[PDB]
This record gives sequence, C-alpha cells and structure tokens, in this order.
Amino acid sequence: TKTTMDYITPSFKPKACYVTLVRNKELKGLLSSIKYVENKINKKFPYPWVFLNDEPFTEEFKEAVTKAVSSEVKFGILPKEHWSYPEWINQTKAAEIRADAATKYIYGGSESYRHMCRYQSGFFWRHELLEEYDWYWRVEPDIKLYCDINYDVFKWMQENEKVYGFTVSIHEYEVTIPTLWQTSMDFIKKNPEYLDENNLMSFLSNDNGKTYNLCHFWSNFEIANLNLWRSPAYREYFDTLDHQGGFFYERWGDAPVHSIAAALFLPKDKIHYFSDIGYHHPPYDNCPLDKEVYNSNNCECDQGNDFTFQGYSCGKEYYDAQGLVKPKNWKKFRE
Amino acid sequence: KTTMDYITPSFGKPKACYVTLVRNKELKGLLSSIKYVENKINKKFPYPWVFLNDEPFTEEFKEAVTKAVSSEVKFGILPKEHWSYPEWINQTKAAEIRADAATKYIYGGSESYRHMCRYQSGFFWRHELLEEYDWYWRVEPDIKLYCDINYDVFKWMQENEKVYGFTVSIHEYEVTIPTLWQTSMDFIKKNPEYLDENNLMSFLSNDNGKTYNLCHFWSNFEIANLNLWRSPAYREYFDTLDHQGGFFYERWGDAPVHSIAAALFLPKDKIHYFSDIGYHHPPYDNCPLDKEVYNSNNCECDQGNDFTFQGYSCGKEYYDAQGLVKPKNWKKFRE
Ligand SMILES: *[C@@H]1O[C@H](CO)[C@@H](O[C@@H]2O[C@H](CO)[C@@H](O[C@@H]3O[C@H](CO[C@H]4O[C@H](CO[C@H]5O[C@H](CO)[C@@H](O)[C@H](O)[C@@H]5O)[C@@H](O)[C@H](O[C@H]5O[C@H](CO)[C@@H](O)[C@H](O)[C@@H]5O)[C@@H]4O)[C@@H](O)[C@H](O[C@H]4O[C@H](CO)[C@@H](O)[C@H](O)[C@@H]4O[C@H]4O[C@H](CO)[C@@H](O)[C@H](O)[C@@H]4O)[C@@H]3O)[C@H](O)[C@H]2NC(C)=O)[C@H](O)[C@H]1NC(C)=O
Ligand SMILES: *[C@@H]1O[C@H](CO)[C@@H](O[C@@H]2O[C@H](CO)[C@@H](O)[C@H](O)[C@H]2NC(C)=O)[C@H](O)[C@H]1NC(C)=O
Ligand SMILES: Nc1nc2c(ncn2[C@@H]2O[C@H](COP(=O)(O)OP(=O)(O)O)[C@@H](O)[C@H]2O)c(=O)[nH]1
Ligand SMILES: Nc1nc2c(ncn2[C@@H]2O[C@H](COP(=O)(O)OP(=O)(O)O)[C@@H](O)[C@H]2O)c(=O)[nH]1
Ligand SMILES: CO[C@H]1O[C@H](CO)[C@@H](O)[C@H](O)[C@@H]1O
Ligand SMILES: CO[C@H]1O[C@H](CO)[C@@H](O)[C@H](O)[C@@H]1O
Ligand SMILES: [Cl-]
Ligand SMILES: [Cl-]
Ligand SMILES: [Cl-]
Ligand SMILES: [Cl-]
Ligand SMILES: [Mn+2]
Ligand SMILES: [Mn+2]
Repeated sequence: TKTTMDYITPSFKPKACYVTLVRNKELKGLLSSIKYVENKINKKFPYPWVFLNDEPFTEEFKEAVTKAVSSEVKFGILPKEHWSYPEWINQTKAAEIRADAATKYIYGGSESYRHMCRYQSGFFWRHELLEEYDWYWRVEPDIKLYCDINYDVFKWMQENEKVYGFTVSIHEYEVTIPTLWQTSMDFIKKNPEYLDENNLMSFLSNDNGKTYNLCHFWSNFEIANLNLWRSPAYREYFDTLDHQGGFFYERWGDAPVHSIAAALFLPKDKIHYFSDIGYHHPPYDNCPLDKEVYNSNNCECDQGNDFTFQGYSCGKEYYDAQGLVKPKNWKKFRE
Repeated sequence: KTTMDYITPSFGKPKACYVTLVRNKELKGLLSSIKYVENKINKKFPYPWVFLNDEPFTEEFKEAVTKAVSSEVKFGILPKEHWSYPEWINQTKAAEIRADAATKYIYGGSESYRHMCRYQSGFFWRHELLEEYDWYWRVEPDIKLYCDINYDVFKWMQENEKVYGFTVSIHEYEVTIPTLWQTSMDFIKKNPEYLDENNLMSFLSNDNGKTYNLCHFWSNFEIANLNLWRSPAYREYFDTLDHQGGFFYERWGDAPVHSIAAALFLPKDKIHYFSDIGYHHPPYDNCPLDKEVYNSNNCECDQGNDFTFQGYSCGKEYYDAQGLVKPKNWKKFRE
C-alpha cells in the first residue's frame, strides 16, 4: 500500500513558486506585499511568482506587478469549474444562509468569499501554472515581512523534509464551521489508513478527537509541498467536505481545512513553524522572539506584539503538540 | 441644563490634541502611525500630541517619539486609580472568567486588555493632560492614514457643531458584552432626561431599543468633543457600567460603550462620519469611495477593500439612521 508520505518523499534548486490569488481592485495592497517579499527574500533567492484571479487581470494590473517583481511572473485565470456552485448545492438555500448571516460574522453575507475558501481548499493546487512545482509560498495583498530572510526557504524545506510550513495559528470562529469537525472525524472513521500513527491530533483537539478546539494554521501564509494536497488522502478529504456543503451552507475557510488535513494525515515532524520569519497579515503578527534571529535579520516588528503565545492564538497548542520548548517569556503574552 | 448645554460653549484655533495610550514595546508600530499623521495632516495643521502609558515611558521611547513628531508632544503616566480593580470587583471571579475565556475570544484571557477598555471608557478624557482641551483625536500604533487631509478637522468639527467623529463601524462580538445593552437600557429608564429626543437609536437597534444589534463605532479612530464624556449624562452612565462589573466579568470594550452613549445622549446630527478620511486599523479600512475626494487627496488605499458597506460593518445601518444617501455602488460591498 502506497501511503501519503510515499507521494511526497520523492520531492525531498527545488521546483517552487510564490502563489497569489488576488482581485484587480487590490492592486495597491498587492504591490505593497510585493515590495516586502522582494526586499526580504526574493532579490536574494529568486523564485517565479504565480498570480491567479477568478476574472481576467487588467493590463494596468499586470504591467504594475511585472515591474515590481524581479523574478519571473506568471498570470493565470481560474477555470470556472474551480469557481462556481457545484451541481449538488442548493443555491436558494445558500442565498438565504448568506442573507441571514450578513451581519452575523465576518464575510457572513459574502458569496465570493465562500468560492475563494473552496478554491484555496481544493483547487489552487491544481491550477495549470502550479503543475510543474512541488512547493508554493502563498502571499496575499496588504502583508508585511518584518525581517530579512537570509536562506532559501524552499531549499530548506526540501533538505529538512518538511511538508507544511506556517507562521500564525489561531482559533476559528466556530459559527462558521459548526459541522466541519464532525464531518472530518467521520471521514477518518471510514478511512483509518489516512490517519498517520504519529500525527498532530493534539494541536486540533484536547480530547483525542472527540471535539475540535478550533485551532488552525493561518493559511494566508503557507510554504508547503503541493504533493500533500495532491495525495489520495487529501483529494478524498476535500471531496467529502465539498459534498457535505459547508463551504456554502456554513462558511468553511481553507485554513481550518488545510490544517485538519495536515495535522492528521502527516507524521507531525513534517509540520514546521517558522519562528524566524517576521510576518503580518491584518490584524496579527508573528515576530521572531529569539534576540539573535531578530537582530541579525533586522526585524521591523515589535516583539511585544507577537501573537504566537497570546490566548486566542494556538502557538501554545502547537508547541505543546510538537513537544517544542516554548520561549522562556511566553507567559507574558497571556497577560 | 441638558447634555448639549455642556458642549455648546466650546462651539481662535480650537483647543485640541491627538491622544495616544500606548506601551513601550510598541514603539516601532507607533513611529509608523506618527509618520502617517505627520505626512497626512499634522505638518499642515499642527496640534499638540499627548502620549499616555500605565507604566513610565523609557527614554528611548520618548527620544524617538519627540523626534518623530513635528508639533508639541506631551508624555503622561496614568493615575493608578484609573488602572486597577475597583474595590467592588471580585478578583477571584475576574480571574476565573479570564482563564475560562483565554481561548474563547480575542483578549479573552487578558487582564491588561480589560484595564485598557475601562480606561478608554471612563478615564483618558479626564487625565490631567487633556483638561485644557475641548477636542481630541485618538491615534493607535500600526495605523494608516491613506489620504491627505487638507483641512483642520478640529476647526471643521467646531464650525459645524459636531460632537463625535468616526470612520469605521462594526458589529461587536456579543460574547464580550452579554449584559451591556440591558445595563444601558436600565440606565436610561432611570434617567429619561439623558435620552435625547432626536437620538441615533436606530443605529444601535432594529427594534426600537428592545435589543442591541451590536453596532458601534470603532474607537481606535475618534475625533470628538471631550465635553461629551465630561457631561453628567456620560459620567453617570460610566459610573453605572463601572459598578455593574462588565469591564471585568465580561470584556466590555470602550468602543461599544462610547457609541451607545453618543447615539443615545445626543441629537443624532452631532455625530459625523468622515467618509473623506482614508484610514486603516488592522484589519479594516475606511477608504473614500467618492472618486474626486479619493484623487484630490491622493489616497493610497484600494477603494475595493473599503469596509464601510460590507455586511459585518455598520456603515449601512449608520447611513440609514442618518438619512444619508449611500454611494451608488454600495451593494457591491455586500457581495
Ligand atoms: C468571589 O468569586 C469567587 C469565585 O467565583 C466566589 O467563590 C465561588 O463561590 C461559589 C458560590 O458560593 C462556589 O460555587 C460552588 O461550587 C461548588 C464546586 O466547587 C468546586 O468547583 C468549582 C468550579 O470548578 C470549575 O470552574 C472553575 C472556575 O471556572 C475552574 O477553575 C475549575 O477547573 C472547574 O472547571 C471550583 O472553583 C472550586 O474550587 C475551589 O475548591 C477546590 C476544592 O477544594 C480547590 O481545590 C480550588 O483551589 C478552589 O478553592 C471547587 O473545585 C459546587 O459544589 C456548589 O454547588 C452546590 O451548592 C449550591 C449552593 O447554592 C447549589 O445550588 C448546587 O446545586 C450545589 O448543591 C448541591 O450539593 C450540595 C452538597 O451538599 C447539596 O447540599 C445541595 O442540596 C445540592 O445537591 C457551588 O456551585 C465556588 O466554588 C466558589 N469558588 C471558589 C474558587 O471559591 C466567591 O463567592 C466570590 N465572593 C463574593 C464576596 O461573592
Ligand atoms: C432548496 O432550498 C430552498 C430554500 O430553503 C428550499 O425551499 C424552502 O423549502 C422549505 C421546506 O418546505 C419551505 O418551507 C420554504 O417555503 C422553501 N422556501 C423557498 C425559497 O421556496 C428547497 O426545499 C430546497 N430544495 C432542495 C434541493 O431540497
Ligand atoms: N481573484 C479573487 N481573489 C479573491 C477574491 N476574494 C478574495 N480573494 C483573495 O483571496 C485571499 C484571501 O482574501 P481576503 O479578502 O484577503 O480574505 P481575509 O484574509 O479573510 O481578509 C487574498 O489573496 C485575496 O486577494 C475574489 O473574489 N477573487
Ligand atoms: N499603556 C498601555 N497601553 C495599552 C495597553 N493595552 C493596550 N494599550 C493601547 O490601547 C490601544 C488599544 O490596544 P490594542 O492592543 O491596539 O487593541 P486592539 O485594537 O483591540 O487590538 C493601543 O493604542 C495600545 O497601544 C496596556 O496594557 N498598557
Ligand atoms: C482574523 O480574521 C481572519 O482569520 C479568521 C481565522 O482564520 C477567519 O475566520 C476570518 O474570516 C479572517 O480570515
Ligand atoms: C476585530 O477586532 C477588533 O474590533 C472588535 C470590535 O470593535 C473588538 O471587540 C476586538 O477586541 C478588536 O479590537
Ligand atoms: Cl455559478
Ligand atoms: Cl463582511
Ligand atoms: Cl489592582
Ligand atoms: Cl488573545
Ligand atoms: Mn487577507
Ligand atoms: Mn489597535
């Protein structure tokens, strides 16, 4: 029997790319993100940058982006089948759901946000432009890279045999994923072979699977191996969630979907937290706490606003599940 | 003598200041905010800047801030009675609430955050350093002013007799304010004289006051008349909230508190929405939708991410309560 890791070890310069799903109307915020990535790592360790959109990019947009990125840029449009209601979804039901949740939770009434979530969950890793790569680094507009990155991150992932890399983790607003967990546990019950014997269940749960603690990796920042999403386990998992309906009948985000899959389908030493990469995605920061890393890489963030060990973050849950020794002053963040 | 009677007298250059409560460890984020205020308006219309901290500011902090600001700067420490548990609060109980909520909502387990909320609610406006002023402009670190502001906002508020000025509005997480509305409604039943007959109740409630829709103005951005907070109505209202205990047994923010008071205690035409001031406090923007204002003031935000009319924002509610004509494309933001 070929296992999930059999689909990944083969890929252990790496074939990697930055990948960005973005709207034309977000040009100023994207250009900003690009300037950070350029200055902190891309001019030193260049990798192609793929930009995707559910609509065609404007010439003004492509012209601006092409000038701002020093490495090769690729622009692609999303196939409509990766951004439209599946045949089995009741659209009237979905519309009433959005109408009702319009003011209930962030993006509650948004139709586009849900297609985006489903896209990031099961289709961005199948886009034509990503076929040739084994790794991607997701980047969004209005992001900051607080520090210089003095090593090739993709190369590091390959050499160290890591599969999923992140910076921020946090507890999800449960009102958006009421049935996500139960749906995922039934999946594992019918497919025990996909549950890695040495997985990270402890990050996701405090009672060994009974319930979800809502913890997940913040997907706006990911540096991972595309073959995880391309494995049989993940494909079957996504298809199950896709038929259940939560992307549209609730508001399932790709972050909790990617995270449950990573934390359950892989040996836990395949997940890696980039404690050394300064990053901000509104409204949270990951600011290197190690003095030497912080100084050497000229980090521009306030260590005191590092979200990692704050109550609502899941940095504590992650360190404990991995067995990592938390930095000595972590408790100060819970004040 | 009613509430307005305490405000009309302040209606020479107006007595005003910027006011910033901040920590020593947030210097970089504060310096960034200062750069924005300086380049967008302070160089043109200088006003003294007040910096407050529950602990003393370091020399490094003061030297860096004095240098960054072009107008006068003033540094102050908070009286301990404006930042400590009242004698009527059960601290063991407050501690249990914090521990239990650590992972339930943002700042749920934070002790310092609650002192901060109580502070912004009932004490910043009576700090000795603000006594001589009639107006204040609250500024937080990690903020952005996206556009030029080519007129003296304080002067403008004064000439037009406005009392409370804001940009972002949003629905509060009810889990942080379960009994706030009931406490506020009993206050008004007990003090009918404080409920202005032309109040903005419809912004706060969809059922004539029976329930709170959770709408409030985002207090990180406030340009307001200090005499409102100094009025008997507000003083008594705060004292009532302070005695109820919500700042500690729940997690009452100053945002919903300031808003309920403004929307109920004043004629609704004393409240003003700065549709022309580009602003960002993570993770939301107020970006001028009016193309001429956007271009004449060289805005740097993406109009496409303006938060004002998104479902979870309260811009629609505010516009409707004020009888303001919503911009032509407002519904696009609800998609
Ligand atoms: C200031 O605030 C504090 C903090 O709230 C107030 O103290 C609290 O006061 C209430 C009411 O007086 C007490 O409630 C009683 O609790 C016991 C159970 O006690 C155990 O569990 C507590 C809860 O544990 C969970 O929650 C906490 C907090 O979130 C977590 O930390 C835990 O992990 C749990 O998740 C726990 O707090 C207690 O801890 C204390 O004691 C232990 C044991 O010695 C120590 O290790 C701890 O360090 C700590 O000191 C404790 O473990 C219940 O049994 C009581 O219910 C009975 O009585 C009621 C009376 O009205 C009745 O309605 C109930 O039905 C029930 O009665 C039943 O059983 C009776 C038994 O004879 C029968 O006679 C009866 O017919 C019926 O069948 C009650 O709920 C809190 O325990 C207490 N908390 C503390 C920390 O002291 C304080 O009062 C406030 N001060 C002021 C001035 O108001
Ligand atoms: C698709 O969703 C719609 C919207 O909820 C469903 O229509 C409602 O069905 C209930 C059940 O009897 C009725 O009481 C409502 O009056 C219907 N409302 C509308 C909008 O017609 C519909 O039943 C669903 N169809 C499927 C595939 O089950
Ligand atoms: N092409 C396209 N990209 C979108 C759309 N909605 C969101 N995105 C992108 O998806 C990512 C997440 O969206 P964002 O609005 O930032 O979501 P948030 O992080 O939850 O606030 C960002 O890269 C966006 O630019 C959409 O309708 N079309
Ligand atoms: N001196 C001091 N300022 C604080 C403290 N907590 C928050 N603040 C300030 O209060 C404002 C609101 O705090 P912030 O963390 O930005 O809250 P948020 O906007 O809800 O994330 C900011 O201007 C902070 O710098 C504290 O414990 N001490
Ligand atoms: C802080 O808000 C962002 O992150 C949470 C947790 O992932 C999402 O639920 C939410 O829609 C936004 O994307
Ligand atoms: C999005 O989060 C921010 O805004 C809400 C609503 O004002 C507050 O409750 C919360 O603590 C933060 O300040
Ligand atoms: Cl469709
Ligand atoms: Cl929304
Ligand atoms: Cl105290
Ligand atoms: Cl928190
Ligand atoms: Mn984003
Ligand atoms: Mn803030």
